[PDB]
Formats: sequence, C-alpha cells, structure tokens
Amino acid sequence: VIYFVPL
Amino acid sequence: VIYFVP
Amino acid sequence: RRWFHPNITGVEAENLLLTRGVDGSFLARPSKSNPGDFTLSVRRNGAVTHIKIQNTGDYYDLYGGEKFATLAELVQYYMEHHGQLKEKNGDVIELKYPLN
Repeated sequence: VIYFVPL
Repeated sequence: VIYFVP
Repeated sequence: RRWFHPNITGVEAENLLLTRGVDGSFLARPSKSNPGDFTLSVRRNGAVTHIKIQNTGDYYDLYGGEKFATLAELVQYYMEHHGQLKEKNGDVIELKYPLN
C-alpha cells in the first residue's frame, strides 16, 4: 500500500 | 492546502 | 459514517475501492501502523492513495492543516473544501464519494 505523507 | 509525497 | 469501515485492512480497502468504487471514492479505516488510529483510503486515477489521520487526544488533523474535534468533522471539511489536499506536483486528492 502506498502512503502519502505531508510536506 | 496541504501537499503530500509518497 | 458509513464512509467509516471499522474492520478492514489497507489491502481490503484497496480491493473495495478498486471493485466497488469510482475515481473520487474514499473511506476511513483503522490504521495498521498506528494501532487505535485512522487512515483515509482514497481512489484517484484507478489507484488507491492512503493518508494517515493524526489523533492527538486534543484534535484530529492530517499531520498538518486545519484541526478538528472529531473524525467526522475532518471528513466533512475535506468533502466540502475541494483542493485542500494535493500532490506536490500538483493534482488534487479529492474526497468525493464516500464508499459505504
């Protein structure tokens, strides 16, 4: 699964 | 806004 | 909810969004990598993006951005305010259609 995380 | 990256 | 799915994994959420969802479909679920916490699983372009929701005990947020008292207020806010979640480059991650 691909998580996106804030910048 | 919030920007995201993998 | 019913965008809230208390008993699914990230995998199981992927399978659901891919088979019964459309682009803009999303759900919230319990987080594997942070027990007790929640994660948004969002379909866009025929694939699924996961995004963790932080619960500090004092508010929820997305490890950034506006603070909310409840998970449902968080979800409502990002359903109502389109284009607040983006890739750095620069397409939006939209919570359009709850997957119930």
